[PDB]
Amino acid sequence: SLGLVDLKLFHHYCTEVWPTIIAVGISSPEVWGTYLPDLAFKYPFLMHSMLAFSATHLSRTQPGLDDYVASHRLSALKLLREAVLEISDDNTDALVASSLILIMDSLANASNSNPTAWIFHVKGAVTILTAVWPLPETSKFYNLISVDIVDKDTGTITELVCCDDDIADLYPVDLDSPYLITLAYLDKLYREKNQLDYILRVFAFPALLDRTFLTLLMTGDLGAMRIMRSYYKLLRNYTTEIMDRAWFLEGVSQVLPRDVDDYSGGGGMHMMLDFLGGGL
Amino acid sequence: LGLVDLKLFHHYCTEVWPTIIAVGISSPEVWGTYLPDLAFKYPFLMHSMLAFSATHLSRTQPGLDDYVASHRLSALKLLREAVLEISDDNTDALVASSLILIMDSLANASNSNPTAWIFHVKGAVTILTAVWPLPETSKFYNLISVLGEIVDKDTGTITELVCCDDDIADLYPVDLDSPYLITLAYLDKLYREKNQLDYILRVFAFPALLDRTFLTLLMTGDLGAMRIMRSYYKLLRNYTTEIMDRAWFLEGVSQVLPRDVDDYSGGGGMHMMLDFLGGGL
Ligand SMILES: CC(C)[C@@H](C)/C=C/[C@@H](C)[C@H]1CC[C@H]2C3=CC=C4C[C@@H](O)CC[C@]4(C)[C@H]3CC[C@]12C
Ligand SMILES: CC(C)[C@@H](C)/C=C/[C@@H](C)[C@H]1CC[C@H]2C3=CC=C4C[C@@H](O)CC[C@]4(C)[C@H]3CC[C@]12C
Repeated sequence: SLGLVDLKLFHHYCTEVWPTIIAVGISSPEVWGTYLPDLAFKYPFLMHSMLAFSATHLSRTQPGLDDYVASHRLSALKLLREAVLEISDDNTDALVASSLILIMDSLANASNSNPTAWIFHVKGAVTILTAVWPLPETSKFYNLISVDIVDKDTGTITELVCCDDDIADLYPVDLDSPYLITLAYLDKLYREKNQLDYILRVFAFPALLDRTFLTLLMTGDLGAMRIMRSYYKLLRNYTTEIMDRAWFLEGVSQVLPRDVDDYSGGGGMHMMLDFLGGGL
Repeated sequence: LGLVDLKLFHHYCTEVWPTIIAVGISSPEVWGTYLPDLAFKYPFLMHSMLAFSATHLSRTQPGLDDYVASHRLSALKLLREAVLEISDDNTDALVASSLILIMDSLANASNSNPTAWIFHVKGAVTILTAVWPLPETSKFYNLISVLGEIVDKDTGTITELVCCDDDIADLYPVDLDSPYLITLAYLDKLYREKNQLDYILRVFAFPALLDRTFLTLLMTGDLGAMRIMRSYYKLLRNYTTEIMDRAWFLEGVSQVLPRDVDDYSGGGGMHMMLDFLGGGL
């Protein structure tokens, strides 16, 4: 059930929006400019994500679209949360796709805005992504990850270039460690900053933690939490440095504090819970 | 409108207008940027465009017969309502849904179609007639239009032409006092531009850009004017069959345009003329 302004919003995407996605350092003009729009006709959930996104961008020059943005994001979150209950295999790329769009769009819509609303939308997208990962290798979206150096001359990580002084206490780490996988993931992603789709790898990281680590993290374990603070230093610094490059990362410095203790919704432990957790 | 309407606007932008350019038309800026943008300001242009692209998608996807017909009449209705209040701001909107509706009508006239495609074309033509002359500032100005060189410089008369020479010998010498001079020069110049870009659109606009003197003269059934239009008809018909092989929406137009106008499925040649020319005042 749509109007004339939706045709325009979709024209605004195929026309102007997705070139800006490519421009910040994403790959595949074919997925973003061809595959997505086609999938959108099949999955209302991705369609509502795409329209909300392009109306957020249009809000930049055309006035009067604040309710489109708001209303479309909501439908997208709703349809997206309902869609996760029944995951098929033909709707998997469409979910991944709308998840990433909802992330870009929520970071763009973080005016300050509590930040509970933007955080809540991102949460949904993290739960959808967590849900569908791992992706078949058949997925055109199976380059939002990385392959997987750590451990040397004693068979236990002794040094990581990713942060080195941020997890020292943990050093050294056994191959048995539950922290191993994440640390390798995180370090390997870090030595990948000068490459295409880095922004999307950085984006997907919280959803691609192994369940062991994650279930461990939600108990508030200190090692894991220290580990994630390293991811956070990477995310925040990568984001605030490219604000001029990406229109939708603008003002992200104002919504992501330096010290997680300064989280506006509570404490660091609260800032983890607002971002992680699906809905069983 | 709904989701199909969106997929359709999307279809236009991805596959319909590149085929318009491909036939021998210039300015991709008008057909893929200017029009879509105007389509948002003017619902009559919008319906024209969704009907066109659904006609083009109809060739493969089935079930849009309803879509094609619904958007085509609605465009006519608003287009026809829109000629009563022309402005300089909606004039290119009007020109462009005229040519769209013209192409969409040629694509929808069948192996043996009736008078519906023609009805629409008549509407397109009468809009066109009402907005011409376009201001030179219009983007469509060079796209749909275009003297002494037709005259023989040693006799002072139109001793001979290309294109219609055998067809209208009886008319010769044509003096500059004649009311057939502007049309004959226009037709000769139209022939003197075939390999050039936008020829199809010049050929298309010709009936709407006759001067009123000639036209009012033609609607009285005057034999001279009329023989002349038969020359335009030989040119329109002759071009469409060769480029029917190179353009999807001119397919089967020979089945609907007879070599003898006397074989008009609706009447005599004077009826074929009346069903294409004429307006609402
Ligand atoms: C914006 C998109 C990319 C989504 C996916 C990322 C959100 C970030 C801000 C979220 C994802 C995981 C969250 C996260 C996980 C774990 C902890 C450990 C805790 O002791 C302090 C908060 C902290 C560190 C939080 C901070 C906020 C994080 C880093
Ligand atoms: C298809 C689009 C391009 C529209 C504009 C053109 C329609 C054509 C087929 C119409 C336009 C003018 C019509 C036309 C005008 C005048 C006469 C004179 C008459 O004694 C015989 C019919 C005849 C020759 C008709 C035949 C059909 C014509 C040539």
